[PDB]
Amino acid sequence: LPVLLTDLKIQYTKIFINNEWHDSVSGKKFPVFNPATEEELCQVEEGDKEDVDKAVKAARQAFQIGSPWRTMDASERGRLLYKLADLIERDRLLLATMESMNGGKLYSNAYLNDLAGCIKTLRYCAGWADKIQGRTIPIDGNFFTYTRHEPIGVCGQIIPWNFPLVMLIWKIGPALSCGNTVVVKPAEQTPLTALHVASLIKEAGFPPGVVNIVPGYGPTAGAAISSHMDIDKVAFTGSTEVGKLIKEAAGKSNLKRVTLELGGKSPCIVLADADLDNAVEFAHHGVFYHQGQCCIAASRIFVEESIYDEFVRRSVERAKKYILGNPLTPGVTQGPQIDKEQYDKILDLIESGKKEGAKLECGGGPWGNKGYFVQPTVFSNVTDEMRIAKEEIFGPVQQIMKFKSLDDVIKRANNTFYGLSAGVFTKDIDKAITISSALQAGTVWVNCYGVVSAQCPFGGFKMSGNGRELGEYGFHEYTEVKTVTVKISQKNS
Amino acid sequence: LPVLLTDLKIQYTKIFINNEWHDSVSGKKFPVFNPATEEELCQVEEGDKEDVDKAVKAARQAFQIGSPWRTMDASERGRLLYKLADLIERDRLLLATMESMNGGKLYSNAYLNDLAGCIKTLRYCAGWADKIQGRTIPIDGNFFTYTRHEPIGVCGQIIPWNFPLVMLIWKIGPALSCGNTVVVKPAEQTPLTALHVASLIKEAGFPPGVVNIVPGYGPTAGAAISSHMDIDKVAFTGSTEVGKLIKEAAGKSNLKRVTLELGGKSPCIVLADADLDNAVEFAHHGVFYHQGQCCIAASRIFVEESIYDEFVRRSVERAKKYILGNPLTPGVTQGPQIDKEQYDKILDLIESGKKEGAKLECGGGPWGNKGYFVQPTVFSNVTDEMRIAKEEIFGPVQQIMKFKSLDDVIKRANNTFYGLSAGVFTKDIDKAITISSALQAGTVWVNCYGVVSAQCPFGGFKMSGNGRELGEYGFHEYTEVKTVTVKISQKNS
Amino acid sequence: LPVLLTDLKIQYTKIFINNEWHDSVSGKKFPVFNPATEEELCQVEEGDKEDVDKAVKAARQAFQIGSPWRTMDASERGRLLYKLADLIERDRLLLATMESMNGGKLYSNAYLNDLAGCIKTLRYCAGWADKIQGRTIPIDGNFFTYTRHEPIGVCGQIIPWNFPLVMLIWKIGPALSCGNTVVVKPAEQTPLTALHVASLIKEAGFPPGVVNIVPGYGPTAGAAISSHMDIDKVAFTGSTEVGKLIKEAAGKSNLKRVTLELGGKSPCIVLADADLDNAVEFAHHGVFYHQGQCCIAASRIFVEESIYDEFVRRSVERAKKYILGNPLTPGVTQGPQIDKEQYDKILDLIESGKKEGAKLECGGGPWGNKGYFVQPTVFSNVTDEMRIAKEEIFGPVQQIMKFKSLDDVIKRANNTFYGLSAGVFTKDIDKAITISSALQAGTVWVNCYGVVSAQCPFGGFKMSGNGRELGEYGFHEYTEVKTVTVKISQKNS
Amino acid sequence: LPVLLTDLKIQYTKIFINNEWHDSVSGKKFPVFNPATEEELCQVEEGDKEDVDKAVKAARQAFQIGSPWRTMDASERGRLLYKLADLIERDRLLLATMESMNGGKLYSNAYLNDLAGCIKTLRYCAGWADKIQGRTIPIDGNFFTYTRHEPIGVCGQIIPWNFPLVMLIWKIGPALSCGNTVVVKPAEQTPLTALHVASLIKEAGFPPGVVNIVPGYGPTAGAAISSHMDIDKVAFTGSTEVGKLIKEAAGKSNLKRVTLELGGKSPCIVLADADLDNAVEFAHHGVFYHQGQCCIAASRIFVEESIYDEFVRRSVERAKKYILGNPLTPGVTQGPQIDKEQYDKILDLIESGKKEGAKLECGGGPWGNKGYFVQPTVFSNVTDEMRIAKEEIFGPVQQIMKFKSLDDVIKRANNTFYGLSAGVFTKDIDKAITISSALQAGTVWVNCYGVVSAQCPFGGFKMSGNGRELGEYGFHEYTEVKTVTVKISQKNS
Ligand SMILES: [Cl-]
Ligand SMILES: [Cl-]
Ligand SMILES: [Cl-]
Ligand SMILES: [Cl-]
Repeated sequence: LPVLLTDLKIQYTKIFINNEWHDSVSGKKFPVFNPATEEELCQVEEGDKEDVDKAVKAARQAFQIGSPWRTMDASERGRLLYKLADLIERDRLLLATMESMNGGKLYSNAYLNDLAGCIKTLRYCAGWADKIQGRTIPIDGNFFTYTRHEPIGVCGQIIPWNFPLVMLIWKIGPALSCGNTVVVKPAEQTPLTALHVASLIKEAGFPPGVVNIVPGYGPTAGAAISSHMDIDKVAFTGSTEVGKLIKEAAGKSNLKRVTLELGGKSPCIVLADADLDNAVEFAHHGVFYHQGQCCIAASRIFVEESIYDEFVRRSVERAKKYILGNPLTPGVTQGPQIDKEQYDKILDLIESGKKEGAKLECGGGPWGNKGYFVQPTVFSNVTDEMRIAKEEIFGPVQQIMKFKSLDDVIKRANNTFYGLSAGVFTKDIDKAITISSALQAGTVWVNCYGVVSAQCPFGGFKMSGNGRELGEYGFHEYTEVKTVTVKISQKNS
Repeated sequence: LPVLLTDLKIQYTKIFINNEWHDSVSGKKFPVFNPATEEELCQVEEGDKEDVDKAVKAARQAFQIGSPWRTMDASERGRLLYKLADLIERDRLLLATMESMNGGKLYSNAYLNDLAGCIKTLRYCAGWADKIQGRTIPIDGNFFTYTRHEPIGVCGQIIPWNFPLVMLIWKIGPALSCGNTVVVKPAEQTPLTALHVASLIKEAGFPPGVVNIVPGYGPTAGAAISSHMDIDKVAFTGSTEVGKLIKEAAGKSNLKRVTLELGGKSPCIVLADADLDNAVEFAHHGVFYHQGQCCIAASRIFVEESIYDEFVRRSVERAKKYILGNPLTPGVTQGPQIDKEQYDKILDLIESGKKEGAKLECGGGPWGNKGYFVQPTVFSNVTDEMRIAKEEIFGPVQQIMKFKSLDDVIKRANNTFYGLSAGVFTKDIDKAITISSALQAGTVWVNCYGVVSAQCPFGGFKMSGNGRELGEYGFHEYTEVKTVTVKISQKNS
Repeated sequence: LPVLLTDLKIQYTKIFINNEWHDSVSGKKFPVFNPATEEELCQVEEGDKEDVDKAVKAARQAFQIGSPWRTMDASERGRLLYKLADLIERDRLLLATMESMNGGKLYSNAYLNDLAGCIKTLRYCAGWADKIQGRTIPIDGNFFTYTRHEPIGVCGQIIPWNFPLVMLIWKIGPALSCGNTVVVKPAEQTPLTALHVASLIKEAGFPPGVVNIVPGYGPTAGAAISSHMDIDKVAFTGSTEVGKLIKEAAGKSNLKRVTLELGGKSPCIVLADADLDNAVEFAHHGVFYHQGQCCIAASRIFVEESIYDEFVRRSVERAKKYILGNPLTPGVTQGPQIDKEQYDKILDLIESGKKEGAKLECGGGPWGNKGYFVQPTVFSNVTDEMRIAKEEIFGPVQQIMKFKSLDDVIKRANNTFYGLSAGVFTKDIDKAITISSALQAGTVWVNCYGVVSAQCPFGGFKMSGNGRELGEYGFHEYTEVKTVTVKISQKNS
Repeated sequence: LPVLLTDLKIQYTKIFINNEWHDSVSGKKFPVFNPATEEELCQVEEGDKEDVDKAVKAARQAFQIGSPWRTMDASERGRLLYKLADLIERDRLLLATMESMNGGKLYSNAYLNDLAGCIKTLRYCAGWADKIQGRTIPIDGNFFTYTRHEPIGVCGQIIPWNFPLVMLIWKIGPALSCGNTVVVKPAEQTPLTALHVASLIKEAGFPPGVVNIVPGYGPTAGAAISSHMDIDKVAFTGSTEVGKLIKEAAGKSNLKRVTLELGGKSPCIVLADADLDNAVEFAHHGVFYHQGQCCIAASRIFVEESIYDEFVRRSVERAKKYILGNPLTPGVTQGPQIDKEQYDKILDLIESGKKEGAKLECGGGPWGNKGYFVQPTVFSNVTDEMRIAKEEIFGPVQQIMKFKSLDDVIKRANNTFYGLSAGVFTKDIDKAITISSALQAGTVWVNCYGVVSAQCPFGGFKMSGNGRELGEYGFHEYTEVKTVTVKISQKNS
């Protein structure tokens, strides 16, 4: 684990349109903070409806038939993505520092697990550019029919604060591989890594207006993207609550395509026959990764009666080993929550857990005089009606529940409006396949948890989302299928 | 062309739930009319929110893990669809009579071209059932990853009045092939063919609750489907206006998946070098098919200056050969419009054409003392700002425009919020491929028009729709992709 | 299980070319026998090089550009295959009687498991006809590129005697779905079911010369097919020995495509943790199905030391329950071997087992005064150097071996030139995936054996074959991929 | 076009096994010559059966389950191929010099068109590594079925002399992307570029024994590869004559998989309506590229009567503009033939052309006192029975034929045992699609010729080959499809 040997100087703070840096139309700026110390890092230009309109006009111009981006070979789009990957790899130390410092993310994890996922996912997306293929079709009658997988057009992409750099590349990588142009709105909490990457898109040599990055607030710049009459598709990751507003505003405007990656209340099911140490470690890392600020957090762990007491005991032993502090300091194993709103929501939900009669095993309160830190918390004897079993906490809070009947636990696991992910722990082949078939969740891990890679599609059932990201399947939602049917004199097979 | 040798008796008039016939919860009924004579055909049970709730509970029960529909082999779902196709083939005379009598559709076309498309599309969909495959994925790390293409769940399907039986099978065929259960709402104008087909689903031997058909009105039963908290996906075909309300209500409720097939203002481009008789006949059949009540109607025909006068002349000759009357009577070549609302809208738009200074060449008025008949109408010298060049008419009204520059005409062809289809007429290979690449339309025909078959995907760009129906690609929107990742000791390639 | 209420009269005995019945050019005939009674059933026309030349000329004429078979829609090829399936279903009683009577196959199995597999596989193949698609390709430069999946041409298909009707449909079903024409050579032992099916191809209404069936001997008619200068592809199932001669003669003639499905020496591996009764029953049915005359026969069963004695004991109990006799008689549970050559080879190998020091547990000799019956035989304490552990027996002879180390048993399982199939019996998820990855075999069953269905590809590694039959993947070997690259003025993505 | 500013020193001359340099077992060496000057360049180690056996043992060891090559992630195989591409890009000057100097290839073309194709194809193949996917299958019964696309094993690859570096990467790129190990035998005329690339495979960091390169002669080392009992697949490009021996020896040994890319006698068809200057230039470059030493050489150009005389005239004008000499010297536009055997064969065929009564238009003889140079030659009034219209010349010799009827010319175009490629020149959409459908050729160019790119499959019909290289489709022949079927308690859709 190497480290940045100079204190970080932030450089890129402006709106990025046509490969140039712009002040806001209003002239307004907004502050960005470090959540470990609550002190200002810099001022960033505040985009609004007028700035989004300028970015969309630039993206539409770069998408015109006969433009550089539309005329270059599919393989050359790939080359630009692979070139950008090499530049992200070059700037890995300073991007991981900026991610840790701005996002409150453990530095070790930002360097070894977020930036490695950024580089790997970009390289994977580069590889698809010239392998996106349509079909030739043996239609009835004297016709020759084929499909083009065309790009859709201008794609509006709203990035969340929990994985700012990883989620930026999960959106722009497929969008640009398929040949779209993008208007990106990074989260108000975390604009800084997206603007550094804009500087690298210019350096990699993308044509101007292919990538535009407009920082700003959700109700202003985000609503402007969702309601715009010339954006063809909107991708949003964030709260289920705002997801509903994005899909509403797409209907009311121009029936733009909507993909959503939203909250979860993801179950683990640990059967009597499971390797108990393997299940304790994966369900633990499942919930406590990045201070529980993961959509896939393993927030409901159901354990069979016979091993329940031993599971809880070993879970609590593991949760009492954390060292809280600034996530840039060596030895620190848990950083802060992102902001006051999230911190308040987490402590409010912990208080309902205690009050509604869950057993607090450890933690259960704040830590420190500055920074938004929550002690890692474990609740046992949780029941399905409690707020901590129904609502996404998005904090370091583990819920452990008891079951006896496998039919019953799958009913309880599925009794939610969420459906992003699930974990099943068993030694048995039949149980692995039948429980993974029965759970209404987009990702099932068996005997592991939180294993996410570029080659696999990822996304929610039910109110956890619409559509899928990455893998073969994820590139479908950034193309538009065009059928071409040509009359010919006589068809021959 | 055989004919039904007995006058039609209508039998199935009720709500279809769990393979049984139900009265409405309210007790209410609504009338169904013949649009050629304006006389009542029968009374049909009026479904509302209470009837949709009962149908969705039946569909959810039939979709439960361990149910008959979920446990039967993929090949057996196929067998039931192929069996249903054979029963539709058996009842082809009485279904085509009912389609003609209720929908105002020429009998020849209902028998030879709608019922043949119904049978062919069902047989095609049957064939996909056991060939829908997921992926095994070479993920990084010591894991085995695969995808299931699972069914989504309960699918709400709202059928339009223009192609009642064809659009019913385009929706239920893919939905049932992929293993979903369905709640169908046929159009208030045209419920009768959908309820006959419900009787054949029961006879084919589908498990109860797999198909439920709730007739009723759009603002009541249709809004109940779009806003329901336990419908997983809604498919709608109809006006762009109602499409916007369906996608809005999906956002506000449960982020259900939304596919839309909406209006068009579809261009033909006829170049100087085109086979002129071939282009006149296809652009003519393109606009006048089923009294212009096609989403793909060729409602803007752009013709190069040098051949423009000859095109208009030959077009008008062709349009003056029609014989209006009851669409069941032999020799009749144009039937009525569906209802008074549509008839009024068409005559109102024809009046704007005359007033705004388009040249009326023929027709331009109503016909007859009963039935909603419009004379087939041709306008020449149409300009892009006129109401008849901007708004979907959905009537027998042809617009013919002039151009000189190919760059310019593609700009004008693309200057619309619609984008369902386009036709290009040329002898030149370069022009066929480059114009089909440049037009922002989901289907391009070259040297033909209106050629639609089960093997090809069909759907809109822009406000003409979201997603695609039929072909390989159309089945993607009735599956939910589930990733399963299993930890293993050591991976080997 | 219904039965044919009349004694069978054989009708179709001639060469089938251009939908007409031909005598042999030589005038020669050959006898066909019942292997349960060794008495002649009928005389069949003996095809040779002159008869194959006539069939190939008819198949080439039916494959010409502009012919009925080449001009009909892909969906219509499908319709003819689905129509043929319905006629096979109609003649199921008499085809299963003919299969049992001529092939020595248990009637129950011929009716309930071979004819059901014939009908199911044909219906599956029908479904692919209009879904075989090529690609549109985003090639570098100003070009439009696509692929056609064309048919290859005239396909020579040599059918074995062990599954005469099932293997006929596994060959003609994919070949005709992809639009090829066929020259079929059924096995000299078993021509009768193939000629009945020829009568049904004529009745279904295939164009003449699309299917031609030339009965005869392997060294004459079979060698004529493999060496012919105008056959584009040869498919052969049979002995590894003749497989080598077919692929040699394809090289020496016209580099025709060769697919081979050949012998096996297929292992089961039964781990200590396996459900022992489930493993005994599946490994038993695995080896004794159709008197061991299966390429996939489970002819080497490796059992972990700790459960070995109990496995052998329960295996021998199961093998002593068989009732030998005519396979048409109710209650009979084992029929005869096909002919004297096979019968002699089986008894010769049983004698090596005894002599080389394997422990005979039961059987080990002939049965009866007529018919080619072998007692069901079990050998325990078999070692890897014995002839019965190295050579394909193709008779009712089970070998049971001991192991202690899992690393070691997979080495021993893979130490063969064969590689058609394998079975793994375990409760453990890790062991199922890692052992299936490590075994060099085309089909792995886990916790079952001999489960073969139309939706899955099937075929050998190593000397058990080249290429694959059925599933998506199997249709690749009956198409020829044609790339078409067209110059265009400017490409746009 | 940069140039190498130092005279080339050759370094790598030995057999490459396990990432180390070996002398031949025999101790024997063979000379390598420059064909422009006929002088020796160096001595290279002569591999035989003993050296191939050592390489295959190393390749089998590197392919063992649990080895570094088998355990590394699919994405890491990709990374090694992309790393190798960057090292080939670094050594582009010295590889293009070595290609020109050893192969007799124009330096401009070796640098700008062969090394660019090498780099582009490797980068494309890298991109497939982690996107090669099998299937999950909805099989009948209570089973879970999937496929692995496994690597086949040890792949023997015989490279021709005409495109030594390009054809090396077309073979090793797909083979290594799919995870196979390789034993390469470069052509005896041209070993030097393959051994330089071996040095770069070691440097890129491939595990030892994954790539082994054994230079030597065709009858010794090539026959050893084709007959070896532990090579799983053999790929050969070269003469149709040797192709037949390779496929024969695969049958007689171990039924190893055989892919062949062989000769052609490729037609162009130029219709009356074609852009004549575009057709003259592409048919010219089609035949004269790399001194006609292309399998796809446009060796039969059929021109419609009305434009025939003008075509021949403009063709001869173009062919008289060449400047012969050493292919490293600036300004030179045609290099030598490869060796004396090829040179003699070309002059012998030119003499038959004159004698059998073709009209010699230009050239028709040797040039120079050293080097194997042939004057660029044009024949008009060629008929289908002449040796120059039937036999592959593999020299700079253009044949131009007359036709009147389009039905007739396609018959004549198809009347050959060859079928690698074809060119069609027309302005008409119908003619482009119908003539490309009718020609029995693996690649059809329309209005261009010789356009070959990594994204497209390439390969022959008939005796021009078995199987396909590059594109999606080409990777199928370097995987082995393994079906895995697992018994489960109850299946749910
Ligand atoms: Cl998928
Ligand atoms: Cl598609
Ligand atoms: Cl497969
Ligand atoms: Cl392909």
